[PDB]
Amino acid sequence: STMKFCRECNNILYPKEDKEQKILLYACRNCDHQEVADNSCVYRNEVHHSVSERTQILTDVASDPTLPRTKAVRCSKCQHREAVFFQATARGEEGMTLFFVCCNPNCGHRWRE
Amino acid sequence: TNRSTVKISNVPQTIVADELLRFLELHLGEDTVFALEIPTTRDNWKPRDFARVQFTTLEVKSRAQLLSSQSKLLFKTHNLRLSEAYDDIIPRPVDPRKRLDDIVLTVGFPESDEKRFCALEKWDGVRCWILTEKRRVEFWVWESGDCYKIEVRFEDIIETLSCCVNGDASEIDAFLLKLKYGPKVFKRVTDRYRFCKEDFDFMWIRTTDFSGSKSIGTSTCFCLEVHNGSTMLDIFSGLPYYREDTLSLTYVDGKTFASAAQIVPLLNAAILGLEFPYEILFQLNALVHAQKISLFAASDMELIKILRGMSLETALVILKKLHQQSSICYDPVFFVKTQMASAYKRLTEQNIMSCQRAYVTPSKIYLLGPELETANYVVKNFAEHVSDFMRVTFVEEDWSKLPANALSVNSKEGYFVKPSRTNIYNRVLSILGEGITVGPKRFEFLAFSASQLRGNSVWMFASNEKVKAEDIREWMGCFRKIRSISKCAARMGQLFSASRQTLIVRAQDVEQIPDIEVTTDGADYCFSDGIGKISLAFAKQ
Amino acid sequence: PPMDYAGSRPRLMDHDVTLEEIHKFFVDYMISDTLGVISTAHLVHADRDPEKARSQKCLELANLHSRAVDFAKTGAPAEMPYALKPREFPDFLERFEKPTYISESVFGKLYRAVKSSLA
Amino acid sequence: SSDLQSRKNLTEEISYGLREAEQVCNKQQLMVESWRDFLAVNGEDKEEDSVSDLARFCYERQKSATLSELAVSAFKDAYRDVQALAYRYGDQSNSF
Ligand SMILES: [Zn+2]
Ligand SMILES: [Zn+2]
Repeated sequence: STMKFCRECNNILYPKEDKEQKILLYACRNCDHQEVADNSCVYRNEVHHSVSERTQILTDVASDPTLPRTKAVRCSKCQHREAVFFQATARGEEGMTLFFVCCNPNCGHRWRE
Repeated sequence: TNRSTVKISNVPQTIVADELLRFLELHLGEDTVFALEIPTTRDNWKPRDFARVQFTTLEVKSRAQLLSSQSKLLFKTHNLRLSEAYDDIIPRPVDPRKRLDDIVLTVGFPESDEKRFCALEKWDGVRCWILTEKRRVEFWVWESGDCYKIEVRFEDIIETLSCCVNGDASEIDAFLLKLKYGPKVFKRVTDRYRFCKEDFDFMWIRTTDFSGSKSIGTSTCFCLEVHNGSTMLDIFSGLPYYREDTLSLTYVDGKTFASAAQIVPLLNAAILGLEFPYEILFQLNALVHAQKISLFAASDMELIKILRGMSLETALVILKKLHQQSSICYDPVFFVKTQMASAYKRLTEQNIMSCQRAYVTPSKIYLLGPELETANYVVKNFAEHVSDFMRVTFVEEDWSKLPANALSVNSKEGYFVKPSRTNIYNRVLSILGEGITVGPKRFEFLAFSASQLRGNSVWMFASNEKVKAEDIREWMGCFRKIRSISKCAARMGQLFSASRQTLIVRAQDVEQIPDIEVTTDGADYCFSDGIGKISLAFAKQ
Repeated sequence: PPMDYAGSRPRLMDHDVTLEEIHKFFVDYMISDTLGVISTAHLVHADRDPEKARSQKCLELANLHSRAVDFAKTGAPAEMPYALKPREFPDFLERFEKPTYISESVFGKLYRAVKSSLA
Repeated sequence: SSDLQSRKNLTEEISYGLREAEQVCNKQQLMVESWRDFLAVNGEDKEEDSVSDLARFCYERQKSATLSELAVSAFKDAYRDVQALAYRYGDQSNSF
């Protein structure tokens, strides 16, 4: 996806490989001009998943899933059974630890497993 | 009749604090209401069905109660019912005489044997409230904008004395407050249903000393500069153990005794500049910490010159004799003028060791001294540096357990509640990190036992050229294998229980035998947790 | 049947101890330390309601007590709820400042008997 | 309302209730997998950035359907209390 124009006729260069040369070269089909390639990179693309242009708003693609909610646990500060549970790592601990977030709009309490 | 705060039973939900305040001031006297607060279930828009009102004077409260009993209070077709409240909105004394404004506050200690008082730091325009019901006295000090609250309980003050500053024996312009324990220190931090009549919309969090020179930490007495106050004697007569005698003091220039270090009440080492022994210096410092001999009375050149050249045993005997008396000694030099191997065998026979015990408080530090107690396993192989071991515990000013509110007070910031560490938390961390420097020694953290964790106590060992704290720590074992903070500390402090010595067992007489484990219903149940086997010959040995 | 003895998941760090996290753990043990109040609350609640040690409140108190007694080994706070505090004390307590209520359980009978014997 | 003062109090109360409901909806919108690092009990320095962007929450809610449904549910739950104020500020003789 790297396009460059040769200095002679200002036309697009096509990458090619020569077994004898054992080096990357660029030569356009308009003039018999060959230049030494740089950085040895013929394709560089940042991976993106935005293949559905102008369609992700009307149709719910669910790119960011909602966290699950459970009613078995009971909050400490308030007697509310609804909470949000998820797995995340601690500041320096190793592994995944279950976390809880209270769903009461007036409580705002979070605790670990 | 104890307090002036009254709880109103039923009020209309549509009203605001201003309307109720206007109604009360119309029915009662003008501006006779101090604090009016209506609790809200929500943040600022859902008030409750009741309210609490604090009156300025008890007579207004009695009149309001009489009006309520006669059903003469009708505010928006609602009959207000008045009842007693559990607590006051603002801890403010009812008596206007107790409230003292714009008075000079100074701290110090009885530096000289005679009636001489040394002033460390003087604060002007402080506020003093005497709360008889709460059995405490509040001092509000404004320093660099933010104000601080100093609370002195009745138990803290051991005796009350009255003095004069103008120089007239008949006049009484000062009051000495001999404090045994340190005072609590607070700090101020930064409306539709709260009138409050003033700017009391803040909170108090416990903090360390705010003085630059740490005058409060090194001062065991408080002096209240006041006017003639002929009628003030009756108010000051309520303080416990009041002396009905007239005494005069003399101000002494004692601004030299100012330490910027965290550990305030310790003596300066550069003043000595000699080869003074560590044990005698520690005993003298512990005596100074106790309410026996003042700092300036023990910092004189004559006393240290006398104590420098003398037999060690007689010096220790006279020091413990001076410490044993309950009465305060003003001139220890006159007292000491008028007055005039085994550790290893004790360890082997009953494990008797003299362990130094230290108490760390937010205001100051208390040294108990070489108290005899039982011995652990570490001192068995480290019986040379007995004085290097020091037991350090963290308590409050009254030597009680630190409350949870004094460390990491909760606060709601943002969406969730995030705790905010107090200055006492940082002070404890700094003490654990830097360590305690007593005389020609510096104590570092070794470990804490399982029992000491509950008691908020820890062991500290002074590093020496032959052996350091890290040397002992690595001699005990390698704890890097443990990846759990609690588990590693528990294992490191596990080998500190008292035990009796016996013969040494080599590493070649060992064996590995399989254990038993059964898993039923998806539960791991192990029978062999700490069981073992022993022979009869080994048991006899 | 007895309660389950399954403890909390251990917390393993990705690096060695730098001698500061142990200090942080020691200082943080002073806060969120409800070992002594859980037993008193459980005793008061058992004294108050009938069929003691059978309701879910007593089971929750026992679970909290187990989690608090496991705090010394595993760094898991007990998280004592505010609504579970007793707020009332029987006659056989030294908290004279706190409100004292008359107890009619076996402990109250023992206290009445010992008071009558000493008087 | 009985008088003008009651009407003013009701208006202020409604405004504060609507503000509280909006804040509740903003808090509820965070219950997604993208904020699991912020919702955990740790040390995050981006606490102020979550509350500084007030106008971005509306744009995010309008673009996402799941976020819109969550915000609607939270708004109804918070607005039940606001609707409850009519009984406090309403007379018994009111025809409605
Ligand atoms: Zn070309
Ligand atoms: Zn909750």
